[PDB]
Amino acid sequence: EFKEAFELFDRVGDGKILYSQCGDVMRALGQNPTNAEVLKVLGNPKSDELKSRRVDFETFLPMLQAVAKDYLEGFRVFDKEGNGKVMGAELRHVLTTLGEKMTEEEVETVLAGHEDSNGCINYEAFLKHIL
Amino acid sequence: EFKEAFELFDRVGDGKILYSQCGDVMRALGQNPTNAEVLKVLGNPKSDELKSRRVDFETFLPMLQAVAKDYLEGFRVFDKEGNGKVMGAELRHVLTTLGEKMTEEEVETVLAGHEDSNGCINYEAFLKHIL
Amino acid sequence: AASELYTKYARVWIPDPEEVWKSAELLKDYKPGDKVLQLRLEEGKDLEYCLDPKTKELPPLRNPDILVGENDLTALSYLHEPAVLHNLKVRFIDSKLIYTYCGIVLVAINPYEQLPIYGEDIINAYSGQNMGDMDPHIFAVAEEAYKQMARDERNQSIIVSGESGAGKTVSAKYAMRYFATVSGSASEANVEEKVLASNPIMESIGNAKTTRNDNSSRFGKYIEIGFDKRYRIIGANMRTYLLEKSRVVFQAEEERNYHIFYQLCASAALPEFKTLRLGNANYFHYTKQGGSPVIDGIDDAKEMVNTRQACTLLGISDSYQMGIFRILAGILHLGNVEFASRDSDSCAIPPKHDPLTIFCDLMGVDYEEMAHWLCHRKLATATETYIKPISKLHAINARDALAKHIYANLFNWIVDHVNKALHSTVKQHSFIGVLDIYGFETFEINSFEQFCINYANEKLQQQFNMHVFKLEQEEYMKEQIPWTLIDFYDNQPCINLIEAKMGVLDLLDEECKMPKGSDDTWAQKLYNTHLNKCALFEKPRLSNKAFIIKHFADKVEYQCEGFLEKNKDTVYEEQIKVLKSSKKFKLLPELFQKTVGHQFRNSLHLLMETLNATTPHYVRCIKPNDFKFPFTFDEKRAVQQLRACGVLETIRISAAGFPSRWTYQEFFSRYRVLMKQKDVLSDRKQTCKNVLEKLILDKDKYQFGKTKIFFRAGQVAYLEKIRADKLRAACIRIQKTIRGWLMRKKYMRMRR
Amino acid sequence: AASELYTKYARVWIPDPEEVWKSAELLKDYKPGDKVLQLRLEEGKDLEYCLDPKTKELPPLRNPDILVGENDLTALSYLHEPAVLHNLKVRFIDSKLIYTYCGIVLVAINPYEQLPIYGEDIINAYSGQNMGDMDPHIFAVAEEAYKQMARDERNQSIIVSGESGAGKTVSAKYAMRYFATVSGSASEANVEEKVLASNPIMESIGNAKTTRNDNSSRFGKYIEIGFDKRYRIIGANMRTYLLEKSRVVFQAEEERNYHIFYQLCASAALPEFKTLRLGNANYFHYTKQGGSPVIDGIDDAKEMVNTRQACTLLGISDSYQMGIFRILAGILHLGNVEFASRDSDSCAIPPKHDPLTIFCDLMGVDYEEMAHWLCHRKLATATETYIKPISKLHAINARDALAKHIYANLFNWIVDHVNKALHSTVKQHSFIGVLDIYGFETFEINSFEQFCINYANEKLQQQFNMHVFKLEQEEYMKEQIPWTLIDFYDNQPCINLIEAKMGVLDLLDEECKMPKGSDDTWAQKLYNTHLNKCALFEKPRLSNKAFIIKHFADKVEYQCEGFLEKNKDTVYEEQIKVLKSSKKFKLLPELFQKTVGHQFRNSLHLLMETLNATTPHYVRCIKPNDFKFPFTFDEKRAVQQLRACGVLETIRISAAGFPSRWTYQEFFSRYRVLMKQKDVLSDRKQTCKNVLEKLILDKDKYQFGKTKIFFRAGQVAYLEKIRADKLRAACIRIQKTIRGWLMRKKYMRMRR
Ligand SMILES: Nc1ncnc2c1ncn2[C@@H]1O[C@H](COP(=O)(O)OP(=O)(O)O)[C@@H](O)[C@H]1O
Ligand SMILES: Nc1ncnc2c1ncn2[C@@H]1O[C@H](COP(=O)(O)OP(=O)(O)O)[C@@H](O)[C@H]1O
Ligand code: BEF
Ligand code: BEF
Ligand SMILES: [Mg+2]
Ligand SMILES: [Mg+2]
Repeated sequence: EFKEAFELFDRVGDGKILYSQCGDVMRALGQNPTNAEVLKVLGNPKSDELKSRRVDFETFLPMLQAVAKDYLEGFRVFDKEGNGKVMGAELRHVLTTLGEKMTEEEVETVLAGHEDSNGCINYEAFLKHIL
Repeated sequence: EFKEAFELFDRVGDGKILYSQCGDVMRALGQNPTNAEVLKVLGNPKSDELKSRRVDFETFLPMLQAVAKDYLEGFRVFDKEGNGKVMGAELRHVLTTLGEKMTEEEVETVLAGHEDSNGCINYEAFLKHIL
Repeated sequence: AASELYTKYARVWIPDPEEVWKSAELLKDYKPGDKVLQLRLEEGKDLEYCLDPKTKELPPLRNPDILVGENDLTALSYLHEPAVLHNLKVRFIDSKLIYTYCGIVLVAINPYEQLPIYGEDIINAYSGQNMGDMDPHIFAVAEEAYKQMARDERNQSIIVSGESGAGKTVSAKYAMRYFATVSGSASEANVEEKVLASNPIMESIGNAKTTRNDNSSRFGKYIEIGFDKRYRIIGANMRTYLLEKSRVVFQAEEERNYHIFYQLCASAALPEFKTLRLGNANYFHYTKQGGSPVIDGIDDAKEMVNTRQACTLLGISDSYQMGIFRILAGILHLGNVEFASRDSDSCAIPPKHDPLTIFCDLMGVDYEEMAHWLCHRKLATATETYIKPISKLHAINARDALAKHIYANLFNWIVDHVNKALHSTVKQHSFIGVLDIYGFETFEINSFEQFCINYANEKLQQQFNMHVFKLEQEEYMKEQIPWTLIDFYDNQPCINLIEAKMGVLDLLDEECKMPKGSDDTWAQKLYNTHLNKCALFEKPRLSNKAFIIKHFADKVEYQCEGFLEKNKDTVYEEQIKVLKSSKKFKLLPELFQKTVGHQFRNSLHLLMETLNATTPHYVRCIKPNDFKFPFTFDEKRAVQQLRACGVLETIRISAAGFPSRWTYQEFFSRYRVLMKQKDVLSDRKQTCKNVLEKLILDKDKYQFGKTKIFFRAGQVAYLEKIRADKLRAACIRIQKTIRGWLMRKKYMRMRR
Repeated sequence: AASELYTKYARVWIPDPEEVWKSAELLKDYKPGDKVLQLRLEEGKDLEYCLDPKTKELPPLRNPDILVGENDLTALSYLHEPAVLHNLKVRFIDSKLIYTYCGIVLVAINPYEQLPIYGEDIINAYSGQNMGDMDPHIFAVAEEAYKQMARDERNQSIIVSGESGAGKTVSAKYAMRYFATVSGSASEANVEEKVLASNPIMESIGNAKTTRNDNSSRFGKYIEIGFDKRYRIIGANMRTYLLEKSRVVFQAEEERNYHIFYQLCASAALPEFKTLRLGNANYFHYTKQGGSPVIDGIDDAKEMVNTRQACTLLGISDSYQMGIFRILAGILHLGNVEFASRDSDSCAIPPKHDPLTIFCDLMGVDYEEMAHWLCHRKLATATETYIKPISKLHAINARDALAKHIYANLFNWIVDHVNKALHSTVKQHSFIGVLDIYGFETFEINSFEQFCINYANEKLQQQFNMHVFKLEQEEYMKEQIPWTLIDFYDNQPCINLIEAKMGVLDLLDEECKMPKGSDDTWAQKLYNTHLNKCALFEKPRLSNKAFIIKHFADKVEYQCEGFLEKNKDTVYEEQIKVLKSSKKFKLLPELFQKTVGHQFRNSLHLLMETLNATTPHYVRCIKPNDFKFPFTFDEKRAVQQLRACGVLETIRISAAGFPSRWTYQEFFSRYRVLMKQKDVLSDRKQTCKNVLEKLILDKDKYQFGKTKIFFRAGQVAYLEKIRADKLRAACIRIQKTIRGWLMRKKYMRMRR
């Protein structure tokens, strides 16, 4: 299963996916690391190496296992009343400006259809959808 | 002069630059249109055509001439005291969130070295630098 | 009403049968003169929405979600009916918040669920705090009245309004509880415990299960809490209004008589009550008619214990209590007295009739005498008197009249004796009065009872409207803006139709003194005097026996049937004389030592005299559903209730006046960007004037005050719109220049 | 002092010789116990900055740029010396704003440029407005004192302080001008015009060009403006202090005598002044010493016209004015009197000496008599009197003593007659007093003059410090937080050293009555009494003729030389008797109808008695550069001046106390995100207490009030930091989950 994934991300033929693609692959296989957590295991390089160096599935397996060793409490922080809802506009703002910033498009993709007519998201059901 | 420019932006060989590159070329030759002004002359297409269709220097010349027929008053709007200065942090915020939004990198490129130690830009000298 | 705000993506509210309003979004700019709007709904995709010409109005704008659900409405962009409904609903359903400030009033929505916000810890939390520093709560209103009493050196009143089941009595009791805690012990006399003990006594004799409320108050109460010069409680005095006497002898399906009758019947087996010869509640005609002897969750026997304990605390001796219970049991036995008809105009009580025998033992009167006057009447022409028999039907109605009269006088005796127990020997320095009375009511069939209630409500509404006006007038006068720009709702024309000479009540009294006067001749008198001559009086199109009054809340059709009889409230004097002459039962004669309409007019006048000399504080209770369901909200019923307590009209007035108020400093700081450098003077106030006159040409839209600019609705929103436009355009000018520069640099790099 | 705020990218202020402080930025987190900080400057790249142990303190944190330059300092994150300096400098240089509020005081920085903010239009703009709704201005202080007078039913004072050239007199005159406009006409008596006309009179006789100020006040003035019961001006009364008598007879290079002498000499050719026999200003010894007869932009002849017009408005007749000018011209001629020495102990005036002849004509006295007593003294042992000749040097000094004495008495006569013209026949209902007096001063050489000034300043500082304390104590008492947590600066030990029994002034008076008493014996008396026995008294290490006092602003070394002679202020009685005996010149004898230190102590006591019974309002003027340059600011001199008026210490105290004050509602609303659901009670106040005790373990850092939490410096900033951390971590958790989901969807798409 892990092999069928690694091969699909090689877009050249050298039996190797790019360094910047390593996070994308771990997430494809069901892991949820932060950008800094993947940048730890991959040497913490500069902008030169991220868009150049390449690694094989043999040298990539000890990274996938390294990352593989609640989420509801994250959402509950932006629930200002404790009432099971968060404002989608506040969630769009913080996801695009705080932490490991996401683009407008990425957030718009995951949030579309989950906002009610008062601008609220019922986050227990949203969390189960994104798991 | 205009011909030497158009050729440099053709990255294929068909004697034609992409549709999305048309704005970039007009600006290279000294014009300052808005994204909507260039999207007017280029048919106002969808995301399909912008990354597909191509045009020649013969069919591109009537667009360059169309666009070719003060800036200080724009800056003076964000000068809250009328004192010849604007706050670089306010300028970063509005340039990346209002109007035709620019990326963090684009704004960081143009603004680097122009902010003093109190976070202010003397905008008459900044404007002459970007002209 | 500013059309420039109706741009693409702008959210509005439009009509909807099921939820009153529903949200919609513009898919295109409104251009002036457009006949429709292009809207997207939640469900059913798109819609072409017709704007009515002549009355050319656009639909109300939605407030941004971020502004919705605050503790008051002071920071809303747009104030209107949909905004108020939406703010209340969101707070109630999404957040389980029942209390919200709306202008000067506290809105209280009945949760039908016990909430943990009324303990002594919360009373202490509200004590010594500013209302603006605390979440809305009934305790905050009580605290503000307590503090205002000392600070203004004026007496205060708390007026609690709402439909039956809305929460008036619960709110009034929490207010009293608050005062008892924070301003306690003027002495060791346990004053506060005694004031509080009046509650269970009054509820036992004045409350009953109706279909709308298991504990409905069938009387209005004003209680004046007295304070000494150190603002400590020293006692209280209570006045009552509009006791529902009819309930003593009649109940509709699912309804009970007054609670005390069921407390008594549930205690029938107590040794001390042996001589009362009580059956259970299904045994008596006067308690069984509803088919509902028990209330879910109420133990009537245990409530009797509480009632007696309260009576003892308020100094009603064991023998006076036994007397009260003898009279109550007597009323029950009286209801079981049966008549046998002899012919169409005469009747008799059967020999050895146990219910009468028991009644006469309990009341200390003679069977023979009572039997006779239950079946005969004494008439009186000018010259002489005589005695006639009466029909079974008339005997039954007269018997019920007696039962009602006994109860009403027992009620008044208890209130009087409660007042004696709560009386201070030293005159109060100040007071806070609490009023808990019937809200505006209308049913399919409205009669004299509803008429009196709605009259009281016009007077109370008038106080409210005038209080709000006086506060508003003071704000305009401080700013030197003409107070003649202020609108207010005038209840006085309705009040005149009801209470002035030749009005409805005066004509009723005049018809009542005519021998041949009837409901039918009275109706014609109403028409002769008022039809086509008072804009607030109408006649139904298919009836000659009803009239319509345009009240503040709605038009109400009243049926004339029974108005004269209810106004007269006749009881056979000979029957009363028998009870009065009781020889060895001390309490009974103590009960019997103008028309109803005239007496009510006088008592209402005395209440208003008291209330008008106080500063009032308003609590508007809302019953959010008709089935006692926990946290369940119906929009139509909510809006109906907000109309019926005057809130929607208050809000309309505020919104249509000058709701936005900015200092010149605030205005200059925010809208300097809209000004040419040439117009900026050293005099900032003069700058704002010069600039605003150019930005908004219609001088109807704002007024220049001493320290502030007052703006009509939508004007600040318009200025915010053109401010954003200015910032957007300036930002785009800078952006295009930077994009040009960036590309010139990239082009030099690829060249090299 | 919260180390957790010193993270990478955090901006601080560190010491710098040229600008007092300079900005720096952390390139790495401070870890507890670190001996240095890693900093990037503006110029010179990086730096290793040593933190002094023992006194382990980190450098002050910079406020975010967005918070800098507001009208007051109430919204700053960090309050300290660098923040105040920076806020004042930015407002002054970047925005040409000279007025700023700093706590309860108005700071006014001298622009040395005319600004268009003082016209009648601006006076009207400040009238009837709240201080908080207007930009800082001297008119706002005057308006607040005017309103407080009526609202508190108390008298007020405006105390204006600062170095010479800072703007005291300009500020005081704008305050008076404000009062004259907004509370005018109590009658047709033109009261306000008369009060204002006192200004040019007092400036002509009491002001002079010094090196620091072309229009320096060489006296202190308290002017009490009187109001009737409708708060209209009815007049005024003026007291003066510390007139610089020495200037009459001496000027340093570039300095002039009092303005009036140059007004007179410039008018020498006027027909009415023929008998004054005046030369130009270079002709007289008493006006020529500075080599500066003219002031740039001042026309002395035109100023004379203005002075005479003012005198006429205040009821000084033409003949009394001519008398004033006769006496002034007499003083000038007296200064040109020359003595020829006969031997080491005798002198004479030459025959037919024109300056004496003219003096004697002007003063109406006999040449023979005046000549004799200018060259002889009358001594007096216990038994008998006798007459001795005096040396030329002693004659010169006695002649100057006479000139000074004449001028000081003429000055007092004019003040008295100004007071008569401004006196109301009806006693004032209330008053506002305006004080314009020398600020704290120290030079390389300090003498008796500086000592008296700095004494006055300790008393005025004490009033200020106690006023601030009383206001603070009231804030703590309202919140039921112990007021013993408040710090204040105590001027009383310095004051005792100066004015108490056995103190500096008492010892000076005692030495002055001893025949053999001298500056040298006095110095030894000071040492005997105070050296090593008062922590505020020191002796210089290389001098036996000087002493040091630790004043509120700095240590000041005073030279003893001349203290006894200045305290005595001796004038030869026989010389005065000649002038007093003038037979046909009415004004002159009117001028002559305790030590200086004793008289000053008494007059200062009387001033403080008046001021202590008012509510004071403070204006702190700052002279931003030493060369009268338009909008030019020097940081070192600015900080020096903020110390010398007590502002830096006030700010230090406030910052080290409890500067952050939040309601429980504000705290709960902001920091709810820091709380576990289990800790949230219905009692929100109790929740905040429980939670705060866990978030900040050190109970020294906050106090729980009745309605508010009080926090020491840095605590809210720390809570803001951990709040941001909480939000960041929660946001990252959501982000990583969404990134995972997005990639799982993309991977399913490429699979298919
Ligand atoms: N604040 C409240 N909390 C819980 N239940 C309430 C509250 N207010 C009203 N109720 C419920 O509604 C019932 C009717 O309220 P009540 O005050 O008797 O109405 P009203 O006097 O307006 O007719 C109460 O007996 C109680 O069951
Ligand atoms: N607000 C001001 N605007 C313009 N010039 C000022 C202002 N304040 C002070 N000055 C200038 O500074 C000079 C000295 O001010 P002044 O009030 O006489 O100082 P002080 O009484 O403190 O010694 C003034 O004569 C004027 O030239
Ligand atoms: F039934 Be509620 F007391 F109006
Ligand atoms: F020279 Be200023 F009057 F102190
Ligand atoms: Mg009730
Ligand atoms: Mg001065």
